[PDB]
Amino acid sequence: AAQTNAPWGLARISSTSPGTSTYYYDESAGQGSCVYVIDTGIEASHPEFEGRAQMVKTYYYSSRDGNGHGTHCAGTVGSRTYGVAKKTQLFGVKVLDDNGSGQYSTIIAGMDFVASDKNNRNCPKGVVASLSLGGGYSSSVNSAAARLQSSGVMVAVAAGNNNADARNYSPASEPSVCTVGASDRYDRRSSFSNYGSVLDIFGPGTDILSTWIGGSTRSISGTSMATPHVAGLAAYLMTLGKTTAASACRYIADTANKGDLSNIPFGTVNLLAYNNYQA
Repeated sequence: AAQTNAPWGLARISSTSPGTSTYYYDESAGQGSCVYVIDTGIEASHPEFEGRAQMVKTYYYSSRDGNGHGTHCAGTVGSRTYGVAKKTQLFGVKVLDDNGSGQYSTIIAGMDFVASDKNNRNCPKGVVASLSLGGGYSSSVNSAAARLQSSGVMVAVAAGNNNADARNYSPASEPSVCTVGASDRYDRRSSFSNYGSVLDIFGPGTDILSTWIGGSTRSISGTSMATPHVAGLAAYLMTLGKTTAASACRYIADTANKGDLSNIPFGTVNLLAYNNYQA
């Protein structure tokens, strides 16, 4: 399948070269997979989600996304126009308030929630969790991410936006999950992207168009935007049967575009997520 005039990041993930604008992907499109977006919520009524999104959990007075961040990330995972995996099922877990903040204890509870809640959902092709969040190093936060991964969920986490080594941030620094840095449309490391040995992969993160609250759209930047590209890619590849939740991060690294990014510090992987789809 070909989506013309796609957002640059979608075109990038199906291309061996920057500078194109059509996204190419297998029409299975993540059908039968599920992606949990653990964030500020999801505006599930947005036409871009086509009934495939729903809120399953909140720790606050509403499950609605009063911020936009979670809706944007969910759109990059699975919206019809802005998403990588256009037929996946999206489940929202609101661990962040409408200012985008959340206590680590709440975030940990949300991760353990997903590890159990997947047993209440139909995801025959597999389960992914996208975590566009983080703060300073916490062994308890890392352990929660490790448990979620161990339970059979492909966990993708943001590297962070400090232009610093991600070893000092959580859940970015957890070795067993997939830690995602950000790149721009010219294949440069995004100016804010964290780096370091704990990164597994880069995805598009600068000037990413996606869904927003109020039935709208906007372009924003962050490792928060790169992470759902990788989460959606994992769901898409799992639906194709090419990999599993336990092996998807490694498979994405195996099949990535290699050595194509600029300003990658010595010791950080130079790997850009790529779907290897041959139309």
